[PDB]
Amino acid sequence: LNNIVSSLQRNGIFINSLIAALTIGGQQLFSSSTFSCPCQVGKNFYYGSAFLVIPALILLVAGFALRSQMWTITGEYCPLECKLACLRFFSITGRAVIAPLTWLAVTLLTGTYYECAASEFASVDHYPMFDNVSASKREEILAGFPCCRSAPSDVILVRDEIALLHRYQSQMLGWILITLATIAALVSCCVAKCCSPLTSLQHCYWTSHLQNERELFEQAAEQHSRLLMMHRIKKLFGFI
Amino acid sequence: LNNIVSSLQRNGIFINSLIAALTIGGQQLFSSSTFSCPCQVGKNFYYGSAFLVIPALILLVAGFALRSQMWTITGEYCPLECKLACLRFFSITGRAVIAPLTWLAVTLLTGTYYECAASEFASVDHYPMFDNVSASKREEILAGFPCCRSAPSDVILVRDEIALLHRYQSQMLGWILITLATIAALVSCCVAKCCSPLTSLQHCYWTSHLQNERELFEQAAEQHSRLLMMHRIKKLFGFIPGSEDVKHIRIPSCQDWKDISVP
Amino acid sequence: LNNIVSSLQRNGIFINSLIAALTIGGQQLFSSSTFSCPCQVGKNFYYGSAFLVIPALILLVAGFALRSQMWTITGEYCPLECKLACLRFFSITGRAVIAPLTWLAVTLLTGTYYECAASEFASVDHYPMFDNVSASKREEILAGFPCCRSAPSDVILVRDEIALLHRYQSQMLGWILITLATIAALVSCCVAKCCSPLTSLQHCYWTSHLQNERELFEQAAEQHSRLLMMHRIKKLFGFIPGSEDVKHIRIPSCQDWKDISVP
Amino acid sequence: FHCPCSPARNYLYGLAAIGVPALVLFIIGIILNNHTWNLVAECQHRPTFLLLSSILGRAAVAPVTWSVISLLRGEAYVCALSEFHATEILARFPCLSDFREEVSRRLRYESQLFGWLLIGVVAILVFLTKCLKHYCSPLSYRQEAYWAQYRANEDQLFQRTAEVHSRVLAANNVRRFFGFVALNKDDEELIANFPVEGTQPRPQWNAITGVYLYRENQGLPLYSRLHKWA
Amino acid sequence: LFSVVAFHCPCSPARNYLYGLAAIGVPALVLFIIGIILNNHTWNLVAECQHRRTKNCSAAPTFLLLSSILGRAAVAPVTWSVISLLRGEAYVCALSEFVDPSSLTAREEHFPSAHATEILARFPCKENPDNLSDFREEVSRRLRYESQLFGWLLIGVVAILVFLTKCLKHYCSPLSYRQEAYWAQYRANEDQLFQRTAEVHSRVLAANNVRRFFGFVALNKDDEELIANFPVEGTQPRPQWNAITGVYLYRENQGLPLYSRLHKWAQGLAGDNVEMALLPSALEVLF
Amino acid sequence: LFSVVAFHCPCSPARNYLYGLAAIGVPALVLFIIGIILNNHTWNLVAECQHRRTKNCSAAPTFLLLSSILGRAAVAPVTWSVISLLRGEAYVCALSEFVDPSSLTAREEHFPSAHATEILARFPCKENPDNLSDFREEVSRRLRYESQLFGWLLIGVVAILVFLTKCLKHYCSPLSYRQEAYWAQYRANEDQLFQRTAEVHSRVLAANNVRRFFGFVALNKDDEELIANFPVEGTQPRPQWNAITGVYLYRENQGLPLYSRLHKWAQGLAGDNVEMALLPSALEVLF
Ligand SMILES: CCCCCCCCCCCC(=O)OC[C@H](COP(=O)(O)OCC[N+](C)(C)C)OC(=O)CCCCCCCCCCC
Ligand SMILES: CCCCCCCCCCCC(=O)OC[C@H](COP(=O)(O)OCC[N+](C)(C)C)OC(=O)CCCCCCCCCCC
Repeated sequence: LNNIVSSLQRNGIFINSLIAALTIGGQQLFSSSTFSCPCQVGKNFYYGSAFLVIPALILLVAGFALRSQMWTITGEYCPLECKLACLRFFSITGRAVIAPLTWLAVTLLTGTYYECAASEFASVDHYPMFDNVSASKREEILAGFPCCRSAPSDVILVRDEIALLHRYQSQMLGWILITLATIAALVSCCVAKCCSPLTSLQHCYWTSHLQNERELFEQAAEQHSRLLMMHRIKKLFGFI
Repeated sequence: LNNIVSSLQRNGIFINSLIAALTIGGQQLFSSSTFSCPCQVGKNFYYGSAFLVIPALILLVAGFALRSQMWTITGEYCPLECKLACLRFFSITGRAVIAPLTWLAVTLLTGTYYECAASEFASVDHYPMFDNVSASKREEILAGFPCCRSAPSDVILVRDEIALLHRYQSQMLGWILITLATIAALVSCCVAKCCSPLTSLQHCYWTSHLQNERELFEQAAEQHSRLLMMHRIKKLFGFIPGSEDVKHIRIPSCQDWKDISVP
Repeated sequence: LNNIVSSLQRNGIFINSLIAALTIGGQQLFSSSTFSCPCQVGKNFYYGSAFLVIPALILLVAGFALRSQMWTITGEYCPLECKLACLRFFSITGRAVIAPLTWLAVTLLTGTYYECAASEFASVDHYPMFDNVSASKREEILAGFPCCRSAPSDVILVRDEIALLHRYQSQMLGWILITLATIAALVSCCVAKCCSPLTSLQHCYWTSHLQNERELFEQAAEQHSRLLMMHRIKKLFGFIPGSEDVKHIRIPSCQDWKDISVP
Repeated sequence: FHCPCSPARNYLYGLAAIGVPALVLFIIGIILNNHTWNLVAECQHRPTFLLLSSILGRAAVAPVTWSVISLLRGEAYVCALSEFHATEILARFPCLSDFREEVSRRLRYESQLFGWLLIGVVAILVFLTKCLKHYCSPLSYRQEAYWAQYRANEDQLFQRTAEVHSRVLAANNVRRFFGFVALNKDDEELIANFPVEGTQPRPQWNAITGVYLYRENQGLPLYSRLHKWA
Repeated sequence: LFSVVAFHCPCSPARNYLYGLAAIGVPALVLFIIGIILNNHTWNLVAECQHRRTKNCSAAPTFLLLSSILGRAAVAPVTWSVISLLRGEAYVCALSEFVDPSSLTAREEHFPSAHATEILARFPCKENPDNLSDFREEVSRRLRYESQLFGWLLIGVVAILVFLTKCLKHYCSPLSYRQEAYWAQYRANEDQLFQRTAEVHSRVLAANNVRRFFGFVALNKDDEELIANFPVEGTQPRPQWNAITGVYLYRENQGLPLYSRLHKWAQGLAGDNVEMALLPSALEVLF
Repeated sequence: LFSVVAFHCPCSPARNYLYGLAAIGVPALVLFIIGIILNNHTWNLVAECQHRRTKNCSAAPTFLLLSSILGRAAVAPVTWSVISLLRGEAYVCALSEFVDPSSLTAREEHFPSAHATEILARFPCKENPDNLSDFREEVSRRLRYESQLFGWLLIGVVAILVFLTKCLKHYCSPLSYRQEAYWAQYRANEDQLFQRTAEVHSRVLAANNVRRFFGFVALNKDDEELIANFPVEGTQPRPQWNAITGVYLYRENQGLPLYSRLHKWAQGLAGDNVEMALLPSALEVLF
């Protein structure tokens, strides 16, 4: 059973599936933990924009920092050798940016992040009640109602259609972004199957040699040091 | 018991059943969590149409792209060869499309997507109460009643009826789709039994040959790579990996490390 | 215990019973979940007719399709060989047709599908209350009462009677169907014991031989594929896969990868 | 937990509740390591900023997460801003419904606006700083991997080196007192296996202790001060 | 069991603070005493002044060791007084009578001036007026704030002190930390063998004395092995025992380090009048 | 059970403090007696005053040992009086009748002066009027304060005394602190082996008498090995036994330590009239 698990680990499909699941699980806890839809009249789009982009790009930095293949790529980059680096970057890229698109899709389909972000950008032209020629109270209440202000003043009809219009636009964006990401994954996958000098089977051989080459050298390097200490101790105190 | 499970996995039927069950569970979870059925007077058919069609397309693309056989066929494309490639691509087509079809059938059976999608296309000429000579309030009330606007003002009974009609219609659509799907499958198999150059025995032998050859090739490639590198490290550090090095130690210089940096 | 189970699976009776149980459970769940008995006055027979007939045909087509030997039989059809093919098709027919008849029998015995199907076809000449000289409201109320519109206005008794009548008729159909199928089954098996050239014991041995040669041929084809593939590796890389290849290393050139690209 | 809503004094409680426990945990980590004390040996005996920042960040992981988990609750920051005669009432919110709830929304907004700034700093620190140091260093990761494993394996052998040799010397001292040693069965062959000839003088111990940065000669790589000792 | 070892504030003026001192200070004090007794370094320090009786050692060698023992045994009082301050019951009980009603806020001044100390004293024991419940809650969260604020600072202070000595130890000590690790291994493991041989030597000595009494010794299965393997003849004199007792500070001879007094005595670098004799001089014995 | 030895306060005047003294002093008296009886270092002291019959030993050696007998004996009375005080039930019962009504507070002057002794004495048994409930709870916390304060103080004095005696015991001891550890290890090994051989020597001697009666002894597997391995010839004389029982204070011979009277006797440094003879002198037997 453990061997089966290791074989599944060898497959990146489970890694991506698990990463998406934890991001969704962490997101649902975090959205109800300290989000609160903050009610800033002045600059509330910053909070929504920060929560929409920053948590996603942070995991991008985490993905890049947690993989040592990029370290060898940048060292050599700072021909066939360059072309192989692009394929190595492409394979790492797919697992690198998978998490944020999951976070971006879940938040935006949730709707609460973008209602509390672009609320101040809503238009009141459709609504004859929100005339407010003074141009001061209109923006105050516009940033006021969606946060926690129910405001039972026969204006609640305004907030649902604003919420529903925001919710509908939010869904279309993610599904377009998901479709765009899928097409981008398809074409990049197509570029990697065309510009690569390796065949459909030779590329697997080359990757297999790479993964087998790191472990064999690393274990031999460990043996080489331990063996040298064993003589050093023999020359030090006289026992092995 | 594990061997029995693996044998069941070999058979496609259990795999398609599991995929269908997962799609059903996902549909129920998504419907329970995020539908909200908005009333958007202007754009509401598009909401339900997206929620009905787009997940089917994502399931189709995920199913087709996840199979490396389709990649190999496209790479070969990019006589007998054309026929075998077409048969190989068609072999996994059913498993590729079983998920979106299950999605669509479950959504049409539920009818809530059809209700929140086809409400604005209802007929009002039969109902004299829905005259609305202004030609404006009719569409807003038509789009707004299905969502949450009960408004028990001698109108609900009327709206109830329309809902029923759509529900009934929804069911029919789903049923029809399933029937057509089944027929298509049959005729597809007929093509698989008419355009196939292989006899009743050559198809299974060919598929087993492809699977076995890919497996043994990957295993032999891994073994050969490991063996080539044991030799490379034996040249490098003076001792064979996985062996005892009480005999000789190379003690390499600084210039040697760059030699193994070619790959 | 597993061997006993594998013995029982060889017996067709346990398999037919498992299939019948799964069909009964699925019918119960489907009726309890996604029926809802719509009250469409215009078209209410269509819903019941679909829910009663179409799933039977879907199960029937599935029972034929997922059996692999059907495609072989059709290919042979596409003397004694004809008798053998017909007898094999008859043998698979039992498992193909066990399920849809179970579905039809259970649905007819339950009666709800038939009650919600042929409600508008009832007769009102027995009851003077349903006069309706206008010839419009009668069909409205007739298609309305059975589903959910009790309307306790001293009409329910009549509705109740109608329901009972329909239920009774439904029950009869079910039993009749059962009876009919049974007789058919009998004579069908009788044909298999008269037209067939083989004896009673020769047929069982012949079927066992068919299953054994099919399984052994599939395993031998897979094993031959493995021997061929491994031969290709020992020719290319110079070593046997999965063996101690510390002897020699080929290190093939770039052109050698194209050599194994032919199949 | 305990949240003293007293005016003009909660800000002191807030700072002490997130700052003092964080630095104390930064302390326990840096006792636990032994690499920091290695630099103490070199500085007392006698281009060193690369190592000093490296060891500091190794034990700084756990004090940071406690600081981050402190702001996840968010109660520490809301008290300080609320405190800063109705000012006491603002401090007495956690312990005039509209005005009190008006500031409270700003408190949680301000509290959460600082928590991710730290996570950005850690994210920038773990990523940006790690590549620039490794890129500039001429030693490759394979050289670095052999370096870390050379030191890591040598202390484990040295402690095994010290333990067995010490038991040979100590048993000789005890035998000088009583005339025999109540050594166990495993310790029975210990004295016969390794008959010591002499002890190691102070300069021999002092020669091997200190920080070493690839002071290579004659082409043979040297990784630790013990390597150059031989 | 746990109910007996608990805090119970006596709500009384000029009486509640004494209980907080005794119920907290004494448990800290006894835990301090246990650590001092168990540590062996204090007895050889006592034995140092015991044998010399002349004050041969200067103040500097004693200055470090005297503080060394007290600090290492002070772990129990700090880990106890921290918990008491975290609870806050002792501090609120002790300082209840010292709370100034004027400084109380967040309420109209409903606190009577007749007996301010008496009313404030009874707050911890739930004997608080309902009209002053907020004042109770104000004082409850005021003194408990101070209890933890001193509590968190005290955890900080010990951590700073523990850093200061260990950091200053390596710089000031003449030996490297790796060699001291080897030396610390010697002392912590030589005493394991020395105590193990003492039990065997005593058991053989005891067996050699019981045999003289009865004529045979009833020894266990392991005990016959000890007699056969380690047969003893006599005992070690008192001065030989005095040469291995006391404090030792890395004395070196001819470049070869010595790690303990037993090692120093083993090399012979540590070693007429008759004292506490059983019987007088043999000249007097003849008479 | 605990209920048999449970504390039931007699809420009566001039009566409860008698019971509290008896319910606590007597269990402390018994645990003090048990400590004396089980300790061996008192019987050899009694044996010392028995055989000499002349008061040869001075008071100074006796005082240092009587402290050792009472020092170890007094642990149980102290740790029992500690828990009884920490419970507080005994003290509140005993001193309830001596509470000053004038010192009573936390309530208006509603305390009756008709029977001050009678009313106060019934406070522990909750038999208090509702008009006096705050007065009852005031005493219930005032007296419990003095109970626990004395409970921690008595721990404080005892913990200091244990530290004080051990510090002075090592300082005034002529021996080093490591030889006493060896001496303590020998005395434990001597007593463990001596009691072991005494059981075996008695069994072999008893088996020889039973053999003389029946002609054989029914011995199990282990008892068979004792007779073969450990044969006896006769009983040790009474003066030999009297030469190893008594008090011993580290006498030393020829610069070599002696650790017990058995060790001293085995060196030959311990050893006309007939006592408790079965039958008179052989000359008298003839007639
Ligand atoms: C129950 C364990 C829970 C875990 C938490 C505690 C960890 C214990 C182990 C590490 C600490 C340790 O032992 O510190 C050791 C040092 C001792 O230094 P020194 O006097 O020079 O002794 C020399 C070192 N020798 C003995 C190894 C040779 O302590 C100190 O400097 C002071 C003790 C800190 C608490 C008391 C502070 C002063 C009194 C109060 C002032 C307000
Ligand atoms: C349930 C466990 C709870 C923990 C507390 C008990 C710890 C037990 C171990 C230590 C005790 C011990 O062994 O004390 C030893 C010493 C005896 O000294 P010595 O006379 O010179 O004998 C020399 C030592 N010997 C016996 C090993 C040879 O005792 C004392 O001097 C005082 C004992 C404390 C109680 C009596 C104090 C005075 C009366 C009360 C005044 C108010």
